[PDB]
Amino acid sequence: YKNTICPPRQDYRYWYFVAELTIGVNYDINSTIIGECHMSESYIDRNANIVLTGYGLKINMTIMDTDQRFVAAAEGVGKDNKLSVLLFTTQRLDKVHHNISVTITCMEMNCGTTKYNSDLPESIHKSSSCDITINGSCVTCVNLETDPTKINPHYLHPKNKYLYHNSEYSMRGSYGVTFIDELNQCLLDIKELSYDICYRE
Amino acid sequence: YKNTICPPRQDYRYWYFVAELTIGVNYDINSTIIGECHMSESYIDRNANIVLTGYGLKINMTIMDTDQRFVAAAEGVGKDNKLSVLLFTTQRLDKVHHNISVTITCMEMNCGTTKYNSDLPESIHKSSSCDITINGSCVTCVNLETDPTKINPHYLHPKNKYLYHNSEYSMRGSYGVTFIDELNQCLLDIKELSYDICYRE
Amino acid sequence: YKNTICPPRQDYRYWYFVAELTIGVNYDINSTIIGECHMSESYIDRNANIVLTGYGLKINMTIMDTDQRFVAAAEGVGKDNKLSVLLFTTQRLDKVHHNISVTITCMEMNCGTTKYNSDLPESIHKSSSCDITINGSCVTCVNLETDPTKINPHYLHPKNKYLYHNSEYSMRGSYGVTFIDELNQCLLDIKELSYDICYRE
Amino acid sequence: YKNTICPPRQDYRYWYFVAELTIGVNYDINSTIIGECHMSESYIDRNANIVLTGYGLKINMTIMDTDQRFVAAAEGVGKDNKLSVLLFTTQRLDKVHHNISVTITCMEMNCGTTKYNSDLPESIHKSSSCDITINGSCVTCVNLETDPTKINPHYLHPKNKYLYHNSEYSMRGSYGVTFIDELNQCLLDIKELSYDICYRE
Amino acid sequence: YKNTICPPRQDYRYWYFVAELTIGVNYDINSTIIGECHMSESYIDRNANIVLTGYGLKINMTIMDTDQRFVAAAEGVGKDNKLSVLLFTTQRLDKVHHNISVTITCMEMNCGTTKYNSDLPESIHKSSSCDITINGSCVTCVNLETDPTKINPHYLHPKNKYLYHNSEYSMRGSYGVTFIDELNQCLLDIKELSYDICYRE
Amino acid sequence: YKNTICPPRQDYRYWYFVAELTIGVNYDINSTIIGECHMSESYIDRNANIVLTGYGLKINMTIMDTDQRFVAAAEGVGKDNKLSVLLFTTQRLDKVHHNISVTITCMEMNCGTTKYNSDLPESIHKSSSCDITINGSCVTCVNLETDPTKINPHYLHPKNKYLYHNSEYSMRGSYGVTFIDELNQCLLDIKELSYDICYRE
Amino acid sequence: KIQAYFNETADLPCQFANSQNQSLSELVVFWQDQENLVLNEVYLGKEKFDSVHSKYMGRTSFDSDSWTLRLHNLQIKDKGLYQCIIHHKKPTGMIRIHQMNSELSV
Amino acid sequence: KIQAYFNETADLPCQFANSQNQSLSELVVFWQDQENLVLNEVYLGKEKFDSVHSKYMGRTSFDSDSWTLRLHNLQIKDKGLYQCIIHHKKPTGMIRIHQMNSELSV
Amino acid sequence: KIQAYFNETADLPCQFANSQNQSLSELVVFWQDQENLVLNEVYLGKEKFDSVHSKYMGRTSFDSDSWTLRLHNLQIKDKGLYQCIIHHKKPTGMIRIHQMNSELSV
Amino acid sequence: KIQAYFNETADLPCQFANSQNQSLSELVVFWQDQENLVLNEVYLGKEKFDSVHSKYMGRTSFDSDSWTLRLHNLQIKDKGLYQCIIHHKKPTGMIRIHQMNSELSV
Amino acid sequence: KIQAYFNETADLPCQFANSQNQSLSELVVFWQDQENLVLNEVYLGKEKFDSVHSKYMGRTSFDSDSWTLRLHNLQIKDKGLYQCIIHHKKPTGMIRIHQMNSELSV
Amino acid sequence: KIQAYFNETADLPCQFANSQNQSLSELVVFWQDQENLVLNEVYLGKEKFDSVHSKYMGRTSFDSDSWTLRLHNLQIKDKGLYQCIIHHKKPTGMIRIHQMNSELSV
Repeated sequence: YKNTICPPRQDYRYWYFVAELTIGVNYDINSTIIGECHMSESYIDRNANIVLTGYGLKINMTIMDTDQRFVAAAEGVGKDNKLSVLLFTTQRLDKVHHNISVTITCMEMNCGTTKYNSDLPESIHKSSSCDITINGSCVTCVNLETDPTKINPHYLHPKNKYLYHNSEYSMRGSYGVTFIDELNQCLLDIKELSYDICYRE
Repeated sequence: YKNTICPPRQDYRYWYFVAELTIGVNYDINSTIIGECHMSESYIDRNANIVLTGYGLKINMTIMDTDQRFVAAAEGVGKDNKLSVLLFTTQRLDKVHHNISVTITCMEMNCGTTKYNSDLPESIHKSSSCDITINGSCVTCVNLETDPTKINPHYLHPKNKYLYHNSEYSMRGSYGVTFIDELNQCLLDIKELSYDICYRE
Repeated sequence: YKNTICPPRQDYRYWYFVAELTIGVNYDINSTIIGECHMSESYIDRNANIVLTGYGLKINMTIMDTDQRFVAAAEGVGKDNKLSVLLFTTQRLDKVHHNISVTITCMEMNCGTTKYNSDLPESIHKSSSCDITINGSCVTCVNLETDPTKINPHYLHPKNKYLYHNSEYSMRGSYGVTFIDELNQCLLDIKELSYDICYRE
Repeated sequence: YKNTICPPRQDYRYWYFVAELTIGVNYDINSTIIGECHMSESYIDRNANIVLTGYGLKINMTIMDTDQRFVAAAEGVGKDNKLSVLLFTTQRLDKVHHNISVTITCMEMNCGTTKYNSDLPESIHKSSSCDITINGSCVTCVNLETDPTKINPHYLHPKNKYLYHNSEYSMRGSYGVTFIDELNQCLLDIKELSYDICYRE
Repeated sequence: YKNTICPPRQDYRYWYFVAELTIGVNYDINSTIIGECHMSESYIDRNANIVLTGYGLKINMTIMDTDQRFVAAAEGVGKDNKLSVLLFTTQRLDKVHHNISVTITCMEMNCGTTKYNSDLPESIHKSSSCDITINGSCVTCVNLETDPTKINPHYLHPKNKYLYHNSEYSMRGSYGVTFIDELNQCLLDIKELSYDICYRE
Repeated sequence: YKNTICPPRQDYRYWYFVAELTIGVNYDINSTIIGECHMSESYIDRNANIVLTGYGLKINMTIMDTDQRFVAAAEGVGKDNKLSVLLFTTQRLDKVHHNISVTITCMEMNCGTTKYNSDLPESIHKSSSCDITINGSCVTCVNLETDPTKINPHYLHPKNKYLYHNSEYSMRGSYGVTFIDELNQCLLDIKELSYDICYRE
Repeated sequence: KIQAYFNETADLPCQFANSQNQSLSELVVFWQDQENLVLNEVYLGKEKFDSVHSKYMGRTSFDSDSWTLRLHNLQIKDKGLYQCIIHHKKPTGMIRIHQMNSELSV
Repeated sequence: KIQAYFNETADLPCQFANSQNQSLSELVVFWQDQENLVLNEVYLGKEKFDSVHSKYMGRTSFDSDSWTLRLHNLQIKDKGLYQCIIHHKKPTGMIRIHQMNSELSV
Repeated sequence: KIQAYFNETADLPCQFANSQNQSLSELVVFWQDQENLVLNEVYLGKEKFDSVHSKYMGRTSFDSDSWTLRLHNLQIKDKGLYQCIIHHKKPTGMIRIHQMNSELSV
Repeated sequence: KIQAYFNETADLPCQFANSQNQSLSELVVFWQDQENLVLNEVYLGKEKFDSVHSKYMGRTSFDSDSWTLRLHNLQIKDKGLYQCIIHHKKPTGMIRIHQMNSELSV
Repeated sequence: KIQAYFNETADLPCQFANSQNQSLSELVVFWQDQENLVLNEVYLGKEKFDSVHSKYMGRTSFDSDSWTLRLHNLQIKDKGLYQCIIHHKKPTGMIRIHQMNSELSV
Repeated sequence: KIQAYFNETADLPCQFANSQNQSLSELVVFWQDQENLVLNEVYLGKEKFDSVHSKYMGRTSFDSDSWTLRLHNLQIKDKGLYQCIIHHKKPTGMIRIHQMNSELSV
C-alpha cells in the first residue's frame, strides 16, 4: 500500500499553505483589486505548476517531484508596490524539500526579455534550490518562503474550506533575491493588507 | 403470480430504511453542507448499487440478489468527524438477509490504493457478509446497520414522501470494523446532527 | 344524416360524467396532491381509451364500440386509502350500455404480475360487462359506476367548462370487486375529499 | 382608370360593417370569452372568405364576385344560447348585391354530417341568395343581415380604427332559416351583450 | 478638389429641411399616431429616393442629379384630413433647382390604378418640374414646397441632432395640384399639429 | 537584454499621455456626447495606429518606428466647434522624437476628396514631421502637441487605471496648421469642457 | 316605405309578389313591431294567437285576398314602423322568403 | 323502484333472476340503507350480525325461498330507499353480481 | 419683392410672363393675404366673390390687361405681404402654374 | 432476549457459539449499556478499566469459562437492556464478529 | 528658457534659426502671454494691432533684424512666461514652423 | 535554535558553513530582530550604519573570524528571536544564500 495523490476536482476544500511569494515591483500598484488574479494549475509527470496572471505580472511556478498539486492562490498588494502571493496545494505526503522553479514575467509597464536567470539556494538547511528567471525589468525583489509556519493574519479563509500549514522549522524554506541596493525590504508592511482569491481552478 | 420489483421512476415516494452507514474519518469535516451529497443508483441483474460522492468520500455499496433498488440517501456529519449515511430502497419483498459489498474510497485528504479488504461477518444471526474494501487511509471506523428498527430522530422526512422501516429484530444486521485502537466509538453523538438528502435519483 | 363524434381538440369544454372509478388500495396515500395525475387519451377504431398515472396506480380503461372519447379526469384521495377517479367524455350519442375493460396496474409499493383477471357483470340491467385485470397485489377494492346520476359534491368544475351527467336510472351501471373479507366498504367517506384535474389532454 | 381593391396588410384600420350573422345553438354557451374567436381570411379569384372558429362553431362564409376582403370579425354571446357575429371588410366599391355562401359546421356538442343544405332567398329586393349548409344538428336558427344600417350599440370599436356602415335600405339584405317550431326568435336580446374581436388577421 | 456627398451611416444628425409635402386625402385620418410612418432611403446613380408608408399612403419621391440623400422624415396629420410630410437630407452642396418625381399611391380606403400623371411646373422661377403620379382616387390635394425658408413651429427637433434650412427665396420651389373644385386649401390649419419622426433609416 | 513592447491585452491600465489633437471644425458640435467616440488600434511592423470615429470626424493617426501602441483615447468638445482628442499609449521606452501621420477625413457635413496634404514641421527642436492630409473641407484648424507636459484639468482619469505623462520640455512636440485667416485660435477655451473615453480597445 | 293615415283603421300590406306562385296553405305569414312584438300569426291559414302580444290582443284582423293586416283602434303610442315577415314552412326547415317594412303615422 | 306499505311489516325483495342457476351456498346476500348501514348479511347461508348497525339490530328477518328481507317495527325515520347487494364469493375474488334499489314509505 | 405706396390706391401685379401664351379664359387667377384670406378670384374670366373674405369685400378691383389687382381704401392693418396665385384649370386636375409674393407698406 | 432476576446478582451471557473455534487470547470482549457506557473490557485476556464508566466502576466481574459478566449490587436505575460486543482483533483491522442484546429487570 | 532683467526694458527673442533661409515677407510672426493674449502681430512685415490685447496696447516694439520684441514699462503683474509663435503663411494653409518659450522676472 | 545568557554580552552566531569557500569580500552579512529592525550591516567588509535602527545604534560589534555579532548592554525588552541573513552580492543580482534564527533570553 502506498499513499498517493488525490484525484482532481473542480472545487477543492482542504488547502495546505505551501508558499509565500513576495514579488516587489517598481511600478505603481495601489490596492488589491477584487477579481483581478487568474490562476491556472497543472500536474503533469509529478510536477506541480501554477501560472498566475495579475497586477501586471505572470508567475509560472513549478515544483518538481511532488505528490502535491496547486489548488488555490490569493494575491494581495501591500505598500511600496509589494505583491504577496499565498499558494495552497492539497496535502503534504512527504517530509522532503522540493526543488522550485519560478518564472516571473512582466505583462505591463517595464517589459522585456530575460533580465535575470539564476539558481537561488535555500537559505535554511540548504537542501533545495529555486531556479528563478525574470522576463523584464519590472521586479525589484523576490521573496519565497516555502512551507511557512505562520499564515498572514490579513488573509481570511473561506468558511466552507479548511486550511492546514506547516508547524515544523525543519520543513521551512527561504529563497530571496534583490536587484536594488537596499538590504532586505522585500517583506510586506502587513499594516493595511487585503487578499483576493484567484479566479480559476 | 409472483411479487416483483416496481418499475423505475424519476421521483420515488415510498422509501424503506435499509441501512445506516456510519463511516468515521480522520480528517476534519465540521458540519453538514446543504446540497453536498450526490448519489447514483443502478439495478442490474438483481443487484442494487448506490454510489455516494460527498464529504470527501465515495461509497459504492451493492446488495446482491435483491428485489430492492436504492432510491434515496441522506448524509449527515456528526461530531468527531463521523459521517452517517441513511439509505432507502423501495420495499422489502423478502425476509432473507442479503450479502452486502461496500467500497469506501477516499476522494480528498488521505488518498491511496487498497488499504483494506475483508469480509465482515454479520454480528447478529450470522447469515450474511459484507465484502468491504477501503481505498485510502482516511477511514477510522465503519459501522453498517442493515434494516434498523429505529430511525435517527434528527432526520426529517419530506412531507410528500412516506417512510417505512424494519420492526423485527430478526431482520437486523450489524457489520463493523475499526482501524484505531479504541473499542467501538463509531457511533454518532446524536446531539447536534443534521441530514441532507442527496441530489440525484 | 347521422350523428357522429366531434373532431379532436386541445382543450375540450363540454364534459359528460361517464364513470366513477373507486379503487381502494392497501398502501398509504394520505392526501390529494396538486398536479399528480397524468392522463393520456386515445380514440382508435371506435374504442375510447384513457391511461391514468397517479397515486401509485396506472389505470388503462377502454370502452368498446362508442361514439365517445375520454376528454377529462379528476382524481381524489379519500380516507382509508381510497382513490376516486371521475371520468368525462364528450357527449352521449347512444342510449346503449357499453362493454368496459379496466387494467389496474400497480406502479409502486406492492407490484407484480397479473394478480387478477375476470369479467365483472353489470349489477343493474345486466347488459354489459367489465373485463378487469389487476397487475399487482396493491388493490383491495374496485368500484365502477358507469353513467352516474349524481356528481360528487366535493368536485368543483372549472368555470370556463360545462358539465353534463346522466339523469336516468336505466343508463346506470355498477361493477364491483372486493379481495378483502369485508362486505362493500369500497365507497368513499365523502367527508373530507378534494379532487385534482389530471394534467394532459 | 378603374377603382380596385387595396393590397393586403397585417393590420387594417378602415372597416366596413358587412354582415350580422346570428347563429342560434341548442347547447349552452353562457358568456363571451375573451380571446376565444379565431378568424382566417382569404381573397382568391374575387371571392372573399372568412373562417371563424369559436364557441363550438366553425363558420366558413364566402362572398362571390366582390372587390372586398374580410378584415375583421367580432363574436358575442347573447342570452338563450345565441351567437352574434359582426363582420367587417375593407370598403364598398360596388352598389350591387352579392351572392353569399355560409357553411356552419359544429365543432363540439352535437356534431355530424350535412344536416342541412339550401339556398336561402334574399328577403328584401330578392337579388341575391345564400347557399347555406349546416354540418351538424347543433343549430336552431340562422339570421344573416348583409350590409345593415345599424351597428349593435353593445359593440365598442377600437380607438385606432375607423368604422363605416351602410346607410341605404336598398343595399340591405336579410337571410334567415329556422329549424325549431318557433316563429323568428333568432334575434338577440341585446340586453347584456359583449363582443370580442377575433384573433388573427 | 471637389465637394462630394458624405458616406452613408446608420444614424445621421445633420439634417437639411428639403421639402414640405402636404397631401390632402378624402378619407378620415383623425390624429398623428406615434410610430406609424416608415421610410426607406436610397441613393443610386445620383438620384435620391424616399419611400414613405403611413396614414394609408405610400410616397415614392425621388430627386434627380443631386448630391443629397434623404436621411429623415416626419409625418403629421392636420385637420380636414391633411397629411404634412417634412423631409430632411444631408446638406445643400449645390444652389441649383432639382427635378422632382412624386408617386403617391393609396394603400387603403380608395385604391386603384393610375388616377393621375402630370408634370407640375415650378411656381416660382420655373426652373424645375415635378413628375407627379397618383395611384388611386384617395388624394384631394398635393402641395410640395422644396427648400422652404420656414420650419413648422409644431415640429420639435431631436436634441442630439442639428437642423439647417434654406434662407434664400431664390432657392424656394412650389408645386401644387388640386382635384377638388376649391381654390388652394391644401395648406394645414397649423393650429393643433403634431409630428412623428419615421422609423427606419 | 533589450526592453521591448508589452503584449496586447483587452483592458490596459497603465496609460501614457502621448498626444493632444485639437481639430477645429466649421460645423456645429454643441456638446460632448457620452458613448460617441469609437477607436480602433493596431500595432503592425513597429507602427502604432489609431482610428477615431466621432463628432463627424475620422482620425487615422499612425506613429512610425515606435515601441508604443495606442491603448486609449478621450474626445471632448469645446466652445467654438473645437474637438480635443487626448491619446494614450503604453509607455515611453525611447527618448527620441517620432514621425507622425494624421489623416483627418470628414464623415458628415462638409465631405470631399483630399482638400489638404502637407508635412507639418515640428515647431520645437525640429526633429520630426507630421504628414497631415485632410479629406474634406470641414476642418478649420489642427493642433497636435506630442508628449505634453500638462494634462487638461477637465479630463478625469478612471480610478482603476494609472496615468503617466511627459515632464521634460525636450520631448515636447508641436504641429499646427490653420486654413482660416485668424492667427492661432485652435486652442480650446478650457472653460466648460468634458471628455469621454472612446469605446473599443 | 308605406305609411297609413289617421285614427280610423290602419292597413299594413305585405305586397308579396308571389313569383313562385305558391299557395297560402304552406306559408307562415306574420307581422311585428319595431320593438319586435308579434301582431298576428298565420301558420297554415289558421291564425295563431299564442305569440301575439297582449297590447295587440284581439285588435288586428287579417285579409288573405289582399294579404293585408288591418290594425284597429289606433293610439298615440303605435307610431312605430311595422314589418311583415313571410316564411315558407318546409319540413326540412322553415325558410324566410319575404320581409317588408312599412311605416305608420297617426 | 319497489315500495312498501304502512306500519306493520316492510318487505324488501332482491328479485334476483338467478340466470346462472347457482345456489345460495356460495353467495354473499345483504341489504343496506341510503346512508349505507348494513341491515342483514348472509355470507354462505348463515346470517352474520357483526356489521349490522345497532339501529336495525335484531329487527330484520330474512326469507331464503322468496329472497326477501322483512323489516319489522317501522318508524317515521326509515323512509329512505333501501338497496340490496348480492355478491358472488369466489376464492380468487368476491364479485358483485346483482344490486337493486327499492323504496319504503310509511 | 414688389412694394406699393401710401393711402391712395395699392397696385399688386402678378407679373405673369405667360411663356406658354395661353389665354385668360382657362386660368384661375387669385390673390391672398399673409394670413391667407382670399382677396379676389377670377375663375374663367368672371370674378367670384364667395370665397372673398368680408374684410376685403367689395374693396378690390381687377385689371385683366395689366394683370393687376387694385386695392382701395388702405388701412393701417393691411401692411402684410400679399401673394398672387395663378392656377391653370384643366378637367383632369387644376395645376398651379405661377405664384408671386409682393409687399405693401403704407 | 435474555433477562435476569432480582437484587442479588445479574448474569449477562454473550452466548458466543465460537464456530471458528478461536481462543480468547486474540478477542476484544466487552459489554455496554443502552446509553452506551462500557461495563467491562477484555482486550487480550486482561481486563481494561480505562473506558469503564464510573457508575459501573469496580462492580462487574467476568467469567471466561462461561463467557458471562456478573453485575453485582443491582439498583433501581439499571433496568435497561445490556448488549455485549465481541470484536476479533487483527493487526490489519479490528472486526466485530458477534453482538447480542440481553435485558435486565429487577 | 530665456529670461530678462528688471524694470527698464524686456527683450524677448524668438531665436529663429531660419534654416530654410526664407524671408520675412511671407511669415506670420507674433508673441503671446501665458494666459494667451497677443502682444504683437507681424503679418507680412506690417504690424497688426487688432488682435493685440488692451493691456499691451501700444507698449511693445519689434525689431526685425534681431527678431526681438522689446516690451517697455515693466509691471509687477507681467512676470509670466511669454512664448513667440512663427507661422509660415501659405495660400493653401498657414503652417506653424517655430515656437519658443521665454521667461520674464522683474 | 541557539540562545544566549544574561545581562553581560550576547553572542549571536550565523554559523555559516561556507561550503563554496568564498571570501567575505563579496558578501552582504547582516542581522535583524523579530520586528525586523537591522542590527548591523556588513556590505563588502565595511560596516554600514545607515539602515541600523536607533535602538541598536552603536551597541553592536561584529567579529569576522568567528562570524558572530556581539550585542552589548542587554535590556529587558530585547528577549525576541534574532535572525541573521547572509546575501551573496553579485552584479547581476543580490542572492540570499544563508539565513539562521537564534534566540535570546536574559
